[PDB]
Amino acid sequence: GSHSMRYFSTSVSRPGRGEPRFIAVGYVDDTQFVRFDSDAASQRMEPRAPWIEQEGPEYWDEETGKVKAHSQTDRENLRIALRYYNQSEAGSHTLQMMFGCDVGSDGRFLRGYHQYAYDGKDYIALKEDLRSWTAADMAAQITKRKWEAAHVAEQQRAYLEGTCVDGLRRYLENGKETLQRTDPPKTHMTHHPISDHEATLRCWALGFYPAEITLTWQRDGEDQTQDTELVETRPAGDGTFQKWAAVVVPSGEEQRYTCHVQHEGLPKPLTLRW
Amino acid sequence: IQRTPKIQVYSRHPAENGKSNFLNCYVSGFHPSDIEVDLLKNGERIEKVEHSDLSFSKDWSFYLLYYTEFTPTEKDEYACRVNHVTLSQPKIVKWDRDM
Amino acid sequence: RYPLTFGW
Repeated sequence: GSHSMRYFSTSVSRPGRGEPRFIAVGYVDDTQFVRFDSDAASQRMEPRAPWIEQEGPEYWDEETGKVKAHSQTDRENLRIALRYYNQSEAGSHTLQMMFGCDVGSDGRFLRGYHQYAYDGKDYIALKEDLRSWTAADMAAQITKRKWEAAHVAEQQRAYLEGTCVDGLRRYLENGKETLQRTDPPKTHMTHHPISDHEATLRCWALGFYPAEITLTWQRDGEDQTQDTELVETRPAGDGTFQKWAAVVVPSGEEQRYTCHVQHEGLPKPLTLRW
Repeated sequence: IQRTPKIQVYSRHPAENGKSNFLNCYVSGFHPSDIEVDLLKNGERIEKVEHSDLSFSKDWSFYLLYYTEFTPTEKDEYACRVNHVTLSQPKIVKWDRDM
Repeated sequence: RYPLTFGW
């Protein structure tokens, strides 16, 4: 199907407890494949998927180089941010970055992304057309003038549309057996009486990949988003995901309810009846 | 810019007494990133418990997976204990086979 | 392929 590569980075300042903590991870779809912890001893980009382990020393040295530079740039960025906003240097702040590209079923470029956050809120982002920046406040406006003057986009765009997609294609192939599989959800239904007049029906989805899924209850065929508890999709820790949807039902009316599941692993959407 | 973590505590496979499994605590949708997570076995916190590398979703909220190898029984009760700035007091969630 | 980053 469609595929994506993402790098997520977090920098957290520790005023008085030394230099900021810096963590970065890389993903392809939902599968993590790299990591860097500025607090770890190795002090290198470390593999987190068997398939990436193939990469030669040249890979780990260049990648390490880039992510290390980033941690230093982020370190300074937190300092600058304090200046821009005139914040106290006793406070702890967070600086996040998302980078990546999407491609389609044949590995053609789809979309590119390069955006930051400060303290959990949008700071600055590259626009969809990858030619201009969106800045969220006046501070971000300073960074935007500088990046336009510097012509940073020209570089990022060519990278996203060129190096990022080649990289993704390459990763997808080397990890074909893993990355290009789609495990469908094993499903089932549970019943939990709560009162003398009420019971709960829980609709389960297990062992599916990728994470993208839709679980929806119905009553006589009528959608129902009001009376339904839905949990967030959660990893099983083995590469698959889990989720469930639940409704309370009058005792004796379990049969009017149907559960619907949608996942790319399914040739046809599923309808389950108690 | 302050978000309460959603907490889930569950088994990797459906529970089976005397069969080794994995106990997960999934914490997500929180900000900032500082967080303390313990897995509990009858009130006592389990020692060799690991967690995933710190990450975040489209909205910038962080998520982490804590887990450990364990063997379920009919007697043993397990829970997750979680603290975060947005929590008055460490939150404890008992594990439910049914959830 | 980890990106290049720039100063704020």
